[PDB]
Amino acid sequence: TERLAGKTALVTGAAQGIGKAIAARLAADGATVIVSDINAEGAKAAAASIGKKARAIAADISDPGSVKALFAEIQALTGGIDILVNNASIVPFVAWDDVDLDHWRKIIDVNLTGTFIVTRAGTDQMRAAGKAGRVISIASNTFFAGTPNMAAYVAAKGGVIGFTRALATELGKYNITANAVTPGLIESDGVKASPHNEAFGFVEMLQAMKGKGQPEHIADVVSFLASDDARWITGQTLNVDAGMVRH
Amino acid sequence: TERLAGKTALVTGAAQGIGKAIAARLAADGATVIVSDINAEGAKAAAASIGKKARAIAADISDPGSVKALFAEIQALTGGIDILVNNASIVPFVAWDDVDLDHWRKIIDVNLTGTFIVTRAGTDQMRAAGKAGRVISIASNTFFAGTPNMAAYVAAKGGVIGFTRALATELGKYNITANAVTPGLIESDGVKASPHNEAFGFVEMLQAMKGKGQPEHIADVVSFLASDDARWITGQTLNVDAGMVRH
Amino acid sequence: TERLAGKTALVTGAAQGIGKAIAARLAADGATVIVSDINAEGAKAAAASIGKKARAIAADISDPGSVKALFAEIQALTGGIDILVNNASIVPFVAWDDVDLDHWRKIIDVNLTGTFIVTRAGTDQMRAAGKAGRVISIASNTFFAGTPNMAAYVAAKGGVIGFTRALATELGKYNITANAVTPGLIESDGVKASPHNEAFGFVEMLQAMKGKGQPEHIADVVSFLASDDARWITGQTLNVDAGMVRH
Amino acid sequence: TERLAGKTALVTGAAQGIGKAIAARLAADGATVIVSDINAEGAKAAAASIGKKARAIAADISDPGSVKALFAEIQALTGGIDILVNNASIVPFVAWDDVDLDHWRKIIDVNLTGTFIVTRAGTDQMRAAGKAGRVISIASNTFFAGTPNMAAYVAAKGGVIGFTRALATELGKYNITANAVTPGLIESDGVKASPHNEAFGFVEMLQAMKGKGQPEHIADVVSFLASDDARWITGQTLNVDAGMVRH
Ligand SMILES: NC(=O)c1ccc[n+]([C@@H]2O[C@H](COP(=O)([O-])OP(=O)(O)OC[C@H]3O[C@@H](n4cnc5c(N)ncnc54)[C@H](O)[C@@H]3O)[C@@H](O)[C@H]2O)c1
Ligand SMILES: NC(=O)c1ccc[n+]([C@@H]2O[C@H](COP(=O)([O-])OP(=O)(O)OC[C@H]3O[C@@H](n4cnc5c(N)ncnc54)[C@H](O)[C@@H]3O)[C@@H](O)[C@H]2O)c1
Ligand SMILES: NC(=O)c1ccc[n+]([C@@H]2O[C@H](COP(=O)([O-])OP(=O)(O)OC[C@H]3O[C@@H](n4cnc5c(N)ncnc54)[C@H](O)[C@@H]3O)[C@@H](O)[C@H]2O)c1
Ligand SMILES: NC(=O)c1ccc[n+]([C@@H]2O[C@H](COP(=O)([O-])OP(=O)(O)OC[C@H]3O[C@@H](n4cnc5c(N)ncnc54)[C@H](O)[C@@H]3O)[C@@H](O)[C@H]2O)c1
Ligand SMILES: Cc1ncc2c(c1O)C(=O)OC2
Ligand SMILES: Cc1ncc2c(c1O)C(=O)OC2
Ligand SMILES: Cc1ncc2c(c1O)C(=O)OC2
Ligand SMILES: Cc1ncc2c(c1O)C(=O)OC2
Repeated sequence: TERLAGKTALVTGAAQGIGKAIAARLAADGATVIVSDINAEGAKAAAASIGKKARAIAADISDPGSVKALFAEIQALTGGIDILVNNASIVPFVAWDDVDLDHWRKIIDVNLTGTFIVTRAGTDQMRAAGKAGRVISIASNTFFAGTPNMAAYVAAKGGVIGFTRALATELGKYNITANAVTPGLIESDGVKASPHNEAFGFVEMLQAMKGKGQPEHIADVVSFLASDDARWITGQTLNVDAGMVRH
Repeated sequence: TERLAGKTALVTGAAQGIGKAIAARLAADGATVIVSDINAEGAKAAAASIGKKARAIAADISDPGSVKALFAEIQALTGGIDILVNNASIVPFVAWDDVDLDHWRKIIDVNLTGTFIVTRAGTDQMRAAGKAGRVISIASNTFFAGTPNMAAYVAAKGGVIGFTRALATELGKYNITANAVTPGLIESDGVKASPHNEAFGFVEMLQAMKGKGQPEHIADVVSFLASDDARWITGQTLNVDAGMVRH
Repeated sequence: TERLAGKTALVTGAAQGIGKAIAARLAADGATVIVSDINAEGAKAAAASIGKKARAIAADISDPGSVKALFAEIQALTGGIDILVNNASIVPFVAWDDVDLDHWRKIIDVNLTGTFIVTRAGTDQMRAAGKAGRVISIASNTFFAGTPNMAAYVAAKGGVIGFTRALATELGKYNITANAVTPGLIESDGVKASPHNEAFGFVEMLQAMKGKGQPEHIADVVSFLASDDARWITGQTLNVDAGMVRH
Repeated sequence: TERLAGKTALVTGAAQGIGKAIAARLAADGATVIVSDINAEGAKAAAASIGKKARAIAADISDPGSVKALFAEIQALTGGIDILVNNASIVPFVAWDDVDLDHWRKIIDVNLTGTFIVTRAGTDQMRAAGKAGRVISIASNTFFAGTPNMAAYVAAKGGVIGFTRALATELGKYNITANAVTPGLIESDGVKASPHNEAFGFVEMLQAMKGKGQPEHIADVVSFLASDDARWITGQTLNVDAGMVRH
């Protein structure tokens, strides 16, 4: 019991929403959890709320130097991560005709390229420390649905799934698995503060089970993927959306 | 875990291999487990290997009367199942030119239709007992790979995935989820006694992770799918094959 | 406009609906087309309606003796098929609680097992002649959507996709390709006469493109799959539904 | 004459390889073809290889100014495109430990962001001209396979698939479809000059049908997707790889 005792997990974007919930669950599982977010004040509050097992370290996942500093600090405090959860992203609501190159570049730079930057450093850290590892990246079921008003975001999330599939092949020899989770619409802090909050009616209509998805619905699946129970799973995408789509 | 304390799980085809391991893990999780198999001697041995949480009840999943008797005995003993694992199947090795109608019908009748027979009765039992429930069906990653020497089997397993997707839609309103697992090649009792045993070299070379797949690799994933951690997952297929294919 | 000159194509279930439209297009492409249906009078009428090189031969795809007779007559009339289109199926509307074993068996027997019976005989006929043929099976996008009121049908169509993937592997060495098409809701004769006709409003609203799907939408895709332009495609499923789902 | 008579198709990266083959086939189908490549002299040479129906216009797809100038010229020559084929990309061979941020950014910038830049301008041009349109983007079956030595490329191609699915939803109302093709390994000019040339043994081993994939294998499928026969297909990905993977 406390299956993650002695393990260190980094969760990016963990100041609020799904990321905070993931960090809370991994901490309850026994892990030392690094709560990282570009919002430093938010990260501090999130780590404090989780208690004990959690430490806040601010980072911008799109900034290579910021990420290098993040991992240097983790190495000094813990000896290196065992588990990486790529959760940070911008979740936009943008009409197609408002998707210009500036918007596109920003979404790709954070959501896709930031994910690479963090994964590059994190898996290099696992390997240097001789740790079997787990990479878990939060994508989105919009990749399956073709959801409107998010074109750059859907592209970036498809990139995260592609990256995951290739990464699994590259890292298997190091005993590191790489999987993705595709949440459906979740009632996170960020969604409640955006026009996506108005999408619950349509989404629930398409779900096989009713109710608004919650951050804990995703956190509890990430817990499984971080555990030894998922040791034979790599390169896969697990869709968690009460059945809005079927993968 | 004990997370399944007070729950009842039926595992079909549990005399040996993957089914036995699934039964063993669900019992370790705390469930009362019904070990069912057409091989009554084997079911008895498997239940004895697991201990007091397991009870052997023989059944042929393709025989509606045999299945009715199975569920009547489960109802009398436990008040009804909470969890159904559809694991029973024939795993053939048959060259395409040896796939005649007799062979086709037999594989379809057990692997696909038997799965319906058991699921019909089992989910009706859950509903009658006002139980939230979990249906978990073992398919095969051959559905993704188009593996040779198993044509009727691959068809049947595609049918199980299709059935799972429709069932998730039909049963969501009764708080019952329906998911599938696709194992890759697993060193089960049945595989070891078949020409499929010689596929391990080629499969392991195509895997991202090293090693021959084991029954426990699948059992531990079914544990997750039977748990509350998977409560927001329905209609989905989780591929467990050390990366031979990517889903 | 004559790319199929010299080729012979068999289309099952071709008395009406999608089947007839497929037969009509392949005939326009220049092929000798065998219009086959369990409705013997209907098969004759549709072949006469198409004219060109169309000929009718009645058959029940679920009856191996009937199919044997079908292929004997085809061999005698044409020298054997180059192209097989598995289109015949029963399209039910049945509430889940009305899906009993009798219903399930019938749908699996015709839609899945009938597809095997025809494919067994048809691809054997191709091979006997040394032809680099084409197997194209009509499945359904309900396999992706988990559509309600069709549980046995969705299972059968998943079986057809599984069968297709395995068959591509088995027959590639004989230069025979095997692919599947998944239509969305189509305004066929059969659909117009069923409660499925009422699904058009919901379906069109979920489609990316406007309009009710027509049999010719599917026929024109099957034409491509039967042509040399599709020569490098095998084992694949092409979804044709104006974007209701994304495959 | 000629399915695409009166139509204008732009093919990017068309100086050599698959792009040249696509441009050639669309010209044979009757379209006026804009042969575009970052290699200006290469674009001129390829247009000359096609003949009177081709016009060469140089452009770097990753450069917004270059792409806008490309479309400004097309508008003056033809009144605007009906068909866009996003074919330009870098196809790298790079060991995982050589995948650094500079490499990642370059691949994403050209293969994914360039695809957006061209599609943004191209579909805006279709709409301004009041033309029903077809967008066809060339991805890669590495997205399905998780192919090694190409990690950024696999991510970028996953992005193209995601983008395609969202774009279909955004543009259906304007009667523009958007689909993707995933080629398997193809003996293109570019592959012949790279370490991927050494992959044919392994790839052919996994293929259901034997032989090295050729540019025409892809061109002939793109022809179908550009035609009216594909009018009911949008948001889909068509895999063209002699069965190396099954989609
Ligand atoms: N909520 C949903 O409906 C939904 C659905 C599918 C997928 N997702 C994914 O789940 C993840 C979390 O989503 P959420 O709804 O909880 O988001 P949220 O907006 O509530 O929180 C996102 C967090 O990420 C942080 N962040 C943003 N950019 C960052 C960067 N450059 N570096 C470090 N941190 C950064 C923010 O500060 C914020 O704390 C995201 O990957 C999102 O794409 C969400
Ligand atoms: N082992 C693998 O490589 C592999 C891979 C993918 C999927 N699977 C699936 O996993 C499941 C278990 O596989 P396994 O390798 O452990 O099989 P196995 O051959 O070792 O055991 C199968 C059990 O099912 C029972 N059974 C067969 N027909 C039955 C029927 N009519 N009614 C009741 N019981 C019946 C047998 O008696 C046997 O005890 C099957 O569904 C199989 O299709 C196995
Ligand atoms: N129409 C749709 O919305 C739709 C959607 C997805 C898939 N499909 C598939 O398309 C195919 C054609 O459907 P349709 O709507 O044109 O059907 P339809 O009902 O209009 O026509 C089907 C034809 O098949 C024949 N048939 C039935 N059982 C047969 C058997 N045992 N042997 C030989 N022939 C038999 C019937 O006589 C009929 O002529 C089917 O495979 C169906 O599952 C249809
Ligand atoms: N060849 C394969 O095995 C294979 C497999 C799967 C997918 N693909 C995809 O097919 C497409 C064509 O591949 P190919 O093998 O024919 O490539 P190739 O290398 O032979 O030709 C690529 C062409 O694109 C041009 N190009 C590169 N960057 C450009 C840019 N910034 N702007 C404009 N043009 C640019 C090059 O000048 C070249 O003429 C690519 O999208 C590739 O990813 C190829
Ligand atoms: C189905 C769905 N709807 C809205 C949103 C998402 C989603 O997956 C998402 O990831 O961000 C917003
Ligand atoms: C990859 C693979 N190889 C062999 C077998 C299976 C499989 O999935 C299977 O389910 O039964 C035998
Ligand atoms: C989406 C959808 N709706 C209704 C029907 C089908 C379908 O695919 C089908 O194949 O038969 C009826
Ligand atoms: C299977 C496969 N092998 C090598 C390559 C590709 C591919 O799809 C590709 O797109 O570029 C190189």
